[PDB]
Amino acid sequence: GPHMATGQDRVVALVDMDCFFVQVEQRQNPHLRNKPCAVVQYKSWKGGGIIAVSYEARAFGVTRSMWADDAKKLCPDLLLAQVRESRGKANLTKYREASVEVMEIMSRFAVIERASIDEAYVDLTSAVQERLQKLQGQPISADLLPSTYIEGLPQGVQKEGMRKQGLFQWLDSLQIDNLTSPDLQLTVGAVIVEEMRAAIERETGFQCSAGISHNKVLAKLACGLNKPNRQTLVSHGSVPQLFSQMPIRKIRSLGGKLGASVIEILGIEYMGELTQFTESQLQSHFGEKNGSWLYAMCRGIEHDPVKPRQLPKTIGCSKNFPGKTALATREQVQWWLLQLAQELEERLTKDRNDNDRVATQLVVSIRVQGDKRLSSLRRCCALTRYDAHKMSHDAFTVIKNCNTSGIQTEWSPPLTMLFLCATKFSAS
DNA sequence: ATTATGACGCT
DNA sequence: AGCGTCAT
Ligand SMILES: Nc1ncnc2c1ncn2[C@H]1C[C@H](O)[C@@H](CO[P@](O)(=S)OP(=O)(O)OP(=O)(O)O)O1
Ligand SMILES: [Ca+2]
Ligand SMILES: [Mn+2]
Repeated sequence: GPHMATGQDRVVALVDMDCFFVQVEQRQNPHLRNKPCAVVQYKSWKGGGIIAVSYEARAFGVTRSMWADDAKKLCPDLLLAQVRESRGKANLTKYREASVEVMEIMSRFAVIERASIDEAYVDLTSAVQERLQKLQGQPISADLLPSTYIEGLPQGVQKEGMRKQGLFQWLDSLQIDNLTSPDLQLTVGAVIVEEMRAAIERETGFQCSAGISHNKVLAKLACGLNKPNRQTLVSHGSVPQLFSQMPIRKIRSLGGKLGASVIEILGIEYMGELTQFTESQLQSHFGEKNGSWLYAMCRGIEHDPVKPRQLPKTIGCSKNFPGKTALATREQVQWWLLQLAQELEERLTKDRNDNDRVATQLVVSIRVQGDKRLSSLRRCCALTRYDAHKMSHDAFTVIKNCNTSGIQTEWSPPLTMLFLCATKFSAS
């Protein structure tokens, strides 16, 4: 009882942009606003591959990883914006720069952890404490939470009507005398996230969703519950009902083989069902670390910190060469290594000026035709100068005798992927 | 021919 | 180090 940790020590949010690359293109081109539209990479093969989809277009069944020609079968009036191509490859700079706009605004409110190009975790624990005793124990008005859902409420017929009804039940039950009530802390966190999201939209034009809970996994889960342009508070008390029908694969890190093994080995389907195993039972099947993590996580408890990191730790350039485009000659491999290295140099040089740091290691990865995996081979060398010709020459030297062909001018087996990655940054 | 990334774990 | 997993 008195000694049972409940994982209610922190207030953590996750802010995730709505259909991010699409909003970037819609800001630039007003003709795309409020339309079914998608962002596509390349064009010659099946109209290009879709990587982002507006909510209007999702209503027609358009999804990521769909060919545009196929999306057009579902949505004939679908509008498209193409990813920039430079040096023969897709170039994501516009979206990385739009990401920085958003991350810099979020950083004004609290320290953030960049979790992807379009989302960040926020540790709001300290900000909440400050706002709380600036409030003098004043009640929190529904007006301060105009886009907030309280997961699990109302309990005991507009969609907005349901939202407000749930919010009212929550606020009516809130205890404001205690400055250490976890539920109150989450509520103040939600107030701050409304402010953050309003600042993002005002200053960039971009809308986003957010989750507010006591840890990163619940905040991420919460965020997705009421997308787009809304935020969701998942309280500790909401967890048993929420998890009672929550497929295991929906929890971050359980979407792959581990999650499948939990389902298989234990013969369960939902996150809540994990509570019926001992910590040692879970460790026996899934390992010491995973076992302890699952034991806590199915009770809504997780301790992974919000890391103070706003900038990516690596800067990489990659390109696939599928089917008959697979690289089969030396000069082909060399030319594409150079294209990659030139984009990498551009990004590295910018990074050095912006962020006062230098990469020290170059990682070279390839895939060969007929191979199992994402990467067939990974090798490193020293990154001593931001020079594309040197980096491409060094990458070639490193992947040199992967070529099994006796013919030296020819390359076999053909390469279906090249990847250059700058790593191991040092302050400068 | 589901591409371009990017973080972290294992040994 | 080099490979694997999982995520966006
Ligand atoms: N698998 C993959 N390949 C290439 N690019 C991706 C992929 N997944 C996501 N992205 C890009 C393009 C997205 O706009 C952006 C953010 O991804 P997410 O958050 S999964 O989806 P969004 O497009 O922002 O819609 P949503 O968050 O509102 O559901 O990253
Ligand atoms: Ca998003
Ligand atoms: Mn995202």
